[PDB]
Amino acid sequence: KAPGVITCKAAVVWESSGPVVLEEIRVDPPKASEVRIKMLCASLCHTDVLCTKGFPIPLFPRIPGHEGVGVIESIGKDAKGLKPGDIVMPLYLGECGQCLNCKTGKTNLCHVYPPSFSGLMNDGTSRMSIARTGESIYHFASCSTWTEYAVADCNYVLKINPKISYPHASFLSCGFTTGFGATWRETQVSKGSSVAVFGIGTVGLGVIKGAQLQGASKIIGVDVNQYKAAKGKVFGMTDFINPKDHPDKSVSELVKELTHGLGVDHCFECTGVPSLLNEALEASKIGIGTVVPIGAGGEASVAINSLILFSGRTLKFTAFGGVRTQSDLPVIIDKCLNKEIQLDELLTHEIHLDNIQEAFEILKKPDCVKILIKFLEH
Amino acid sequence: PGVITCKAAVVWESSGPVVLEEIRVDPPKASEVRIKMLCASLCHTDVLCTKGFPIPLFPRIPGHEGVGVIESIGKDAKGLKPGDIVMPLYLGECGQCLNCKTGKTNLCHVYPPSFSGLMNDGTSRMSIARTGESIYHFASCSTWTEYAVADCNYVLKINPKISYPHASFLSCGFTTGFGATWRETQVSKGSSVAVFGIGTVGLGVIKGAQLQGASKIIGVDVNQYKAAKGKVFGMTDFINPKDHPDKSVSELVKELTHGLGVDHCFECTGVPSLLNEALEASKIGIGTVVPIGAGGEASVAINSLILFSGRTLKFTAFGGVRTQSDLPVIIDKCLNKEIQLDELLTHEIHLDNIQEAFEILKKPDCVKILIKFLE
Ligand SMILES: [Zn+2]
Ligand SMILES: [Zn+2]
Ligand SMILES: [Zn+2]
Ligand SMILES: [Zn+2]
Repeated sequence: KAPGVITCKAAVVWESSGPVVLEEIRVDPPKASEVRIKMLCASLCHTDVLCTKGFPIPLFPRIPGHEGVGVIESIGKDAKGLKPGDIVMPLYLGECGQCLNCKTGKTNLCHVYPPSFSGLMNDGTSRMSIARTGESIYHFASCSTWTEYAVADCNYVLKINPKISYPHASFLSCGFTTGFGATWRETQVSKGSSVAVFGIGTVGLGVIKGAQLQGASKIIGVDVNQYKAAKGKVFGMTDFINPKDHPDKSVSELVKELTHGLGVDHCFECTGVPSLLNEALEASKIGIGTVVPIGAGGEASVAINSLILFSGRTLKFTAFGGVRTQSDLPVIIDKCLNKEIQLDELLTHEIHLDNIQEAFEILKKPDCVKILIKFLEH
Repeated sequence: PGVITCKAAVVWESSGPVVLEEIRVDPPKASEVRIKMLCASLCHTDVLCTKGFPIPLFPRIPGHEGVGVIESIGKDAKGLKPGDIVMPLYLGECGQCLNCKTGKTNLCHVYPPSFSGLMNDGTSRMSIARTGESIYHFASCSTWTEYAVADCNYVLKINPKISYPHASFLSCGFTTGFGATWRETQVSKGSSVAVFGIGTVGLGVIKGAQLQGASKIIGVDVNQYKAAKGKVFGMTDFINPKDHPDKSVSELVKELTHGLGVDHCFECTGVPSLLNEALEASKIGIGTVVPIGAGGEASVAINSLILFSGRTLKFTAFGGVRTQSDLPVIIDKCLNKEIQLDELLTHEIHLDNIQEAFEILKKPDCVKILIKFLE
């Protein structure tokens, strides 16, 4: 009777740009409006690298990770229908549906459930401890995933179909879903339009497969790596551009060559490199172009050419690709049940949490796209 | 069609003085018309011209805001006539190019803004009488001259019943602010707008948002004179940033917006500090920001955290006003007295007294200066 304290393993980082030590932690039971999760899958992202380097807010010790999927192990009072056994996916932000921003239908940034950055629960305390010393550990985003057990608020999790493959649901927790949703929530790629995707990572592959299903004629993929060029061709990419092959020319005028000088209709910057947002703007059409800066950079500011302010383009800032976690997100997950979008080519590497120090150097490999973290039940 | 010899305001070197010179105006060749200037105005772009911006070209005749009557036409000129009243356009509207067909922008492909100071010939129609030295013009047509030769596709046939000191004012400044309230971001009924900088571009936005049905029109300025002119055009709230040193402009705007912000924010100053404040004063996920004014600097700094706020940053040129499709409508709303531009006029000078216009523009009670010519 009544759930209790859970002890398990987790990935913990103690300093900025420091090592990720696997620690024996102590997870408290879930209190009011909270649920406890047993992790099934996890994944990496550049955001997780920013978390280990103190960006945006340096909080330590921390259990990184935000991409993942799990099963409800225990619930508190007022779990809003959530029960043990439900396969849930952590959310970057909820959707009450009744706030001023949710009723407009033009944004996914709910006023009641915004993204979290305190690294703690709503009551200012942490559910997770160090089983040896007792130091409370900050979680990440709204729920850490690089841990065997985690506690999260019931409004920051989404109950999903028990049929979806658990690696697939993890790849839909952040990267691919953000790139997919950006092609019809922030800016709407119409039939027979030009689209240039800067950086063909898991976020870029979502935009490519996104622009195809909407009917984009030209889908330009601009990445440093030939290894990722082939994986873009499978999701519907029409043209490819490599900045190394032409050092005298910039990426902006390289896209302007394949588009008859006009540029593309929608640019999706997915790398976060500071020099590339200015190239994304110049790559879009004059007057009717649109740029969606999806990639996140590690520095506090971003510079834009002052003459672009006269170019009449549209700079649509975004979070989670504009996907509404309660309205639009379940629509994307069922598209892998019908396999309209198929996410098998995303997985390239696989590790277990015991070798999570390995994952940071694995993501540096040129042939790397997605890293899946599994948990051995022992 | 002869060769007229008239006066003109001439800059001779970077950051130098502007002096009157007896010039000579060549006849208009093909696809050209030449105008007898009725009156003129000036703004910050003309101050930037004397200092060598964008491209330093000297000797030059500055001035771009004005209105005149066509005096000599060269055919292949889209059917204009002597006796028509024209105003110079900063850019053009073709009508058949892919951007004009789109209807979402005024930045036409065929007639973009020029930065050469000469005609399509590469030669100028204006030269000094004594020295015969050829003089660059400004934008697509110089205005601080009694006679100027411009391309026919860069002038607009306007309703001759409009007043001259009003058509010149509606060639740059007021329309850029007025047109930005529906061409760049559609200010809906019951919405909230915030104007950063209540100059005269801010007065265009304020009167623009009022006719669009905006509930709260918040103005931000450190000058009580601009605040008074602001309420005249329909400003509902005023925020003097110097009244609160321990608060930012965005925080003060949030206090008047139930902590959310405004729907439409219009950055009319150009200082880099206020661009990040314009984004911060807009609404989360549904706010839009329009950077109208320029700072003449290299880049513009934006906070990385703003990239997640779901806000819309809409760049603009001439306030999104299409030179041939939207500007005649704005002249109608001023002809039908829907807009009152009488409070825009503040000072008056003659062309012979052009050097004083640069010192008048720095007066705090100054709004728009009117430059008149002799017969
Ligand atoms: Zn991620
Ligand atoms: Zn909501
Ligand atoms: Zn002007
Ligand atoms: Zn055109």
